[PDB]
Amino acid sequence: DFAKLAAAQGDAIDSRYHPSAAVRRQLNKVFPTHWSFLLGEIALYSFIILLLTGVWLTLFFDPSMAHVTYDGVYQPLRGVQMSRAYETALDISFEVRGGLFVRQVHHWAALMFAASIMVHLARIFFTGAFRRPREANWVIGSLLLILAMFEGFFGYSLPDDLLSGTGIRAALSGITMGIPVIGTWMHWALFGGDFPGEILIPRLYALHILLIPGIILALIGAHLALVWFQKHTQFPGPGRTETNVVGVRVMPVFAVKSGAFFAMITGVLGLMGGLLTINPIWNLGPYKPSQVSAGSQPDFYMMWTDGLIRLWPAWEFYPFGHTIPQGVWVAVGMGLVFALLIAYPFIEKKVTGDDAHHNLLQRPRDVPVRTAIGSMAIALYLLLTFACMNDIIALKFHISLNATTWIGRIGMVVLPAIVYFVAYRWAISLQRSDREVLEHGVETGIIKRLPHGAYVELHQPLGPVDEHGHPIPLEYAGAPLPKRMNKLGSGGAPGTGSFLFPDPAVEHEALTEAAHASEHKSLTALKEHQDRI
Amino acid sequence: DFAKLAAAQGDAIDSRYHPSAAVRRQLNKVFPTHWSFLLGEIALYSFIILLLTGVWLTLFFDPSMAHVTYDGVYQPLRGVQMSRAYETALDISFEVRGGLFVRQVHHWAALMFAASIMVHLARIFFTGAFRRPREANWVIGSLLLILAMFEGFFGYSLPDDLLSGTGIRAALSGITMGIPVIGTWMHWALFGGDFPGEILIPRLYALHILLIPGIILALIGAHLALVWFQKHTQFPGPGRTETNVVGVRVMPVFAVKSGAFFAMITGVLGLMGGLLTINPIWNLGPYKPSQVSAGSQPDFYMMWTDGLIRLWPAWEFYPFGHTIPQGVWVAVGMGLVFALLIAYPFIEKKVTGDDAHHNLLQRPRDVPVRTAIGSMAIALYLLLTFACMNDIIALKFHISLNATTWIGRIGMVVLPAIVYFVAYRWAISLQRSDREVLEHGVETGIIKRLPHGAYVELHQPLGPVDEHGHPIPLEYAGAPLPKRMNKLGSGGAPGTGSFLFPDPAVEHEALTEAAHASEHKSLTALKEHQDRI
Ligand code: HEM
Ligand code: HEM
Ligand code: HEM
Ligand code: HEM
Ligand SMILES: CCCCCCCCCCCCCC(=O)O[C@H](COC(=O)CCCCCCCCCCC)COP(=O)(O)O
Ligand SMILES: CCCCCCCCCCCCCC(=O)O[C@H](COC(=O)CCCCCCCCCCC)COP(=O)(O)O
Repeated sequence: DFAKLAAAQGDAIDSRYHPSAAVRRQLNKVFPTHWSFLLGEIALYSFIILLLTGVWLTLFFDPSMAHVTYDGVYQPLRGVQMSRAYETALDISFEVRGGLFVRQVHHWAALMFAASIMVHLARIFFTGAFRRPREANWVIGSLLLILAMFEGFFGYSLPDDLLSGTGIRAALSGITMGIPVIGTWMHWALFGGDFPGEILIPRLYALHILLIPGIILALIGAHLALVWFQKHTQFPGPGRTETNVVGVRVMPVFAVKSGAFFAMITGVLGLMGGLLTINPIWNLGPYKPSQVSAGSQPDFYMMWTDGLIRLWPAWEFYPFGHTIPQGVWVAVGMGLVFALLIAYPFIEKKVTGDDAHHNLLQRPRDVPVRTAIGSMAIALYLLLTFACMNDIIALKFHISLNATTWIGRIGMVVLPAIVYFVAYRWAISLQRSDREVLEHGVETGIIKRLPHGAYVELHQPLGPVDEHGHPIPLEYAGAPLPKRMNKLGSGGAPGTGSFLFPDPAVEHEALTEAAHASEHKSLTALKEHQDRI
Repeated sequence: DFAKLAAAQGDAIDSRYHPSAAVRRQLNKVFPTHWSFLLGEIALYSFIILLLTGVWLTLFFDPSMAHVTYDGVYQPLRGVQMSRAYETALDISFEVRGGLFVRQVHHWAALMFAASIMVHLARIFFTGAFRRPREANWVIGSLLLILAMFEGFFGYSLPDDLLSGTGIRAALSGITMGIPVIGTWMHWALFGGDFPGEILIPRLYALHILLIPGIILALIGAHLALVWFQKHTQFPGPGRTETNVVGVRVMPVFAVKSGAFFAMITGVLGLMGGLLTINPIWNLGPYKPSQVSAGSQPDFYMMWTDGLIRLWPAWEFYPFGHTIPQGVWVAVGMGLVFALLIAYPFIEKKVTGDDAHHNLLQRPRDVPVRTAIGSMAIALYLLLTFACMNDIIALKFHISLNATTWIGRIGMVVLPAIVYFVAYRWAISLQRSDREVLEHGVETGIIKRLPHGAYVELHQPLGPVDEHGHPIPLEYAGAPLPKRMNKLGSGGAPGTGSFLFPDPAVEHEALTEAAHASEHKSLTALKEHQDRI
């Protein structure tokens, strides 16, 4: 029996560790099923894939700056002087079976990690999920985003190719040395001297494979533990209160959904690693300070910083025989941005005065000022990101490069103001669209002509009606309102069968009746539970 | 101020995370205070010091096998060809302020880590702490010891000096390639080809700073969590049962003792790091296959394996045009040893038939067969360890090297048998020594001549006496028995004061009376708890 072996192992485990009650508490934990609550899972799974592929990569990578002569299989670089880091990155992609695939899956997983962190942050901010008791966990997430940005930056610097080395010389070396008083000291502590030196790539490698990922893993553990023991927020809806969680238990539904989502995310990243080239370093050549190429963009999650460098004017100060160069603005700006991101929940509770416990989320339309502010911030982020690509955009879309930088310069002031105003009005406009349905019911789209010639649209009330037949106006409850009759079931269902052949009508009748009975029973269950609380 | 701040922060934490009950459960957890229960945390603290100093070391180490010419300050190696790994190990010890100290603290901490694991294992085995419900946690510890051995080996292989490279060529390369059918394939998977190659040191570096220490950290977490939630064993004693834990709560006594022990272990390892040279690699030179030195010992925790290689005879087989060389025996032997170590609790429950829950420890004298077996195993371990140093012993202690080989060969069979017999008889002899005190009381050492000329020693009974005055024989309770009258308080106390000047007599009287009252109250509390249960 497999049942007998399961019972025997269960009894052995329970007699040795008595975990029954704690395990059962974990099995009975309820998670809300909203689609947007799966956004953090994407970041977690990307991080796991990054760990697996990165461990595979460390078995082959030599991060040395020692200069060598290539002598590998890639003929266009035979005899070319390069570092050991560049040569072993080439050896991974040409001399190890599956190395190019693993490398591309790694770097795509890094892109998906950063992108899903950004999207998940947008959900947290716009729904108000950062509010108490949960602002520490917003802070932890903010730190996670900064660490992911710098981890990804250090990662693609490791191969010591021309493009990434150009990025290192300008950002890591150029901005650092420009910091007032202690800029050159920080530069010579980090590089061991002047750029490029001989220690940089081994040090970045140590930061990238162990130190930063260890901090990230610890912070992700704290983050998930806080979510787990603070009990995920939920949207307003039928039966949902400030004191309960509506959804599904872990066992089995949420566990199955999480595992299947992990498998599908892995599949997407594997398809991208196979089917799309990313960072083909053999085309770039080894890093040489005398060479450069057009189009020196960083990975996208760094582009905004680069975009800021491109847009800020050549404003410098020369006090008492010293120099404060342009880059000092960018560094300061970066700090300001990060400081505003970490501090946002406390800023908002100071401004709004709202310091209440919150477990029910806000729909973004219902908090028009915060939605406008977040839209303004996303507009600025997109403008800086595209300013970083201004040279590519100039080449491909026939815009003067000088024009692109002036468009970015005026835009970083003008576009966020326009976006703020539009987003504010749009949010209030959605509120009014909800009020219309609450007052009049759902517009069905059916127009009829009355005998005297009036044209009226048929409405479907969402609640009770009066003697005249008009609906009683309903109160907004923070939850979405239906606006299409088909979304209320008006379309029915086609005959059941395969796509090409119907099955017997008795089967169709039984199945349809069972489906309607089940739907009614679930609605009644939520309604009665709502009624008694 | 400082109290209102603590209350405010406590309320802020409790309103957001409601941790009061779980935290209080952690504060009230009771740990037994036995000195030998501190052996595991020496290993934990050594591991923590290893992590800190190792992170410091990765900021400077380049693990490349790329050959360069030494350009540093150490004049006796100027112009000498070496790997980048040997280069940067020299740069750490001469060109980074504090680098030699950090490196020596790292290596001493590794030695203390291995030695602590060994001594703690000896406690676990001899006291029976591995018995159910704790078999798994013995297995986890066994894996931890194997991983620590190989982690330390890889760590001292990283600098690529002559001594450690000689160790790599013989053990990692020679034994591996000797393996039947799959030997040479394993060698070429590990080295990327023939020894030495170009990938070995970067790969070992990746294993050493991230992969193996990550597995060790996960296993240590599981280990400590199992101890924490399975509730540490204890020795038999007054008030101790199979169902309770006697000792001190975490807050504050156990926390203070743990922190102070951590500080003292750190102090010892810091004194060793800057008072005793360990591994001065500049004296050894870079690794070259044409060179070797007398005295090729590994670190001590590997010596037994090396000792086995030295002692096993040149027995080889040559079946059908193939070769099974001598080293295969050693490989098999190692596996056997590890398999016997991991499997011991299940072996002993199969042999003894004892499958009961156990929370009370056994005194090693009371389990004479297991004590004899463990003594036999320690004798074999010491013989193999000293066989590894047989050449040093031959030079320093004037023994023929051939004679040391044969002493190790014969002693490998004879010494464990002698040690088993002696340890068995010695354990039973201690049992009889306990029985003597149980029937007759404590020999006080005072001899008295009776009027008719008899000589009698005065005894101190440990329980009630007869009308004749002889003690009633007491029953052994698995706990130690006093054997010195001074350990029962017969010596009194000197007299209160500084070392040179007495305190006022009234102070001395009050202090002595309070001390006696407190001791009596403590004894009475334990006694009445024992009487109740
Ligand atoms: C490595 C990056 C991150 C990972 C892997 C991650 C992962 C997750 C996951 C899985 C959840 C729970 C499921 C969900 O709501 O989506 C979650 C919740 C949360 N995350 Fe993140 N997160 C990251 C970064 C961030 C960031 C950038 C923020 C915001 C600054 C943030 C704030 C939160 C908050 C407040 C919650 C709880 C929300 C709630 O209950 O509804 N996290 N995170
Ligand atoms: C936050 C998680 C991580 C991110 C975002 C990340 C990102 C990156 C990026 C962008 C690169 C350059 C990729 C290129 O080849 O095209 C890279 C390279 C590399 N990463 Fe990671 N990485 C992460 C974690 C890890 C981890 C944990 C390891 C771990 C052991 C690792 C090992 C490597 C190695 C060896 C390389 C160099 C190999 C090569 O470039 O191809 N990475 N990483
Ligand atoms: C990295 C190596 C190890 C570390 C850091 C470690 C640490 C510790 C610590 C702190 C304890 C609790 C305190 C104590 O009794 O000393 C403990 C308990 C334990 N260890 Fe270890 N240990 C290691 C290896 C081992 C080994 C090699 C074994 C045996 C094969 C083992 C088996 C146990 C068992 C059975 C306990 C619980 C004993 C009891 O309750 O009395 N551990 N370990
Ligand atoms: C179980 C833990 C560890 C043990 C037993 C151990 C052991 C050793 C030993 C014996 C050495 C040779 C030291 C010497 O130069 O004389 C070494 C080198 C080294 N270890 Fe560790 N180690 C451990 C953990 C770590 C960790 C976690 C790191 C990384 C953070 C690390 C980083 C290094 C580095 C970079 C070297 C080479 C530099 C050098 O030799 O000086 N170690 N290790
Ligand atoms: C994880 C390794 C082993 C997994 C098997 C354990 C789960 C099945 C055992 C119990 C279910 C069947 C009924 C039964 O045997 O009842 C009992 C066994 O279960 C228990 O009482 C304790 C189980 C708790 C351990 C579970 C921890 C983690 C398991 C989750 C794995 C997904 C025995 O039935 P009986 O005594 O005959 O009435
Ligand atoms: C760890 C950061 C902050 C540490 C401060 C928290 C501990 C002190 C607060 C409570 C003790 C004093 C009495 C008091 O204020 O009573 C109350 C505060 O304590 C609580 O009720 C909750 C405390 C639980 C949090 C502790 C978790 C970790 C702390 C351990 C740190 C070693 C407030 O008293 P009151 O409401 O005025 O009756």
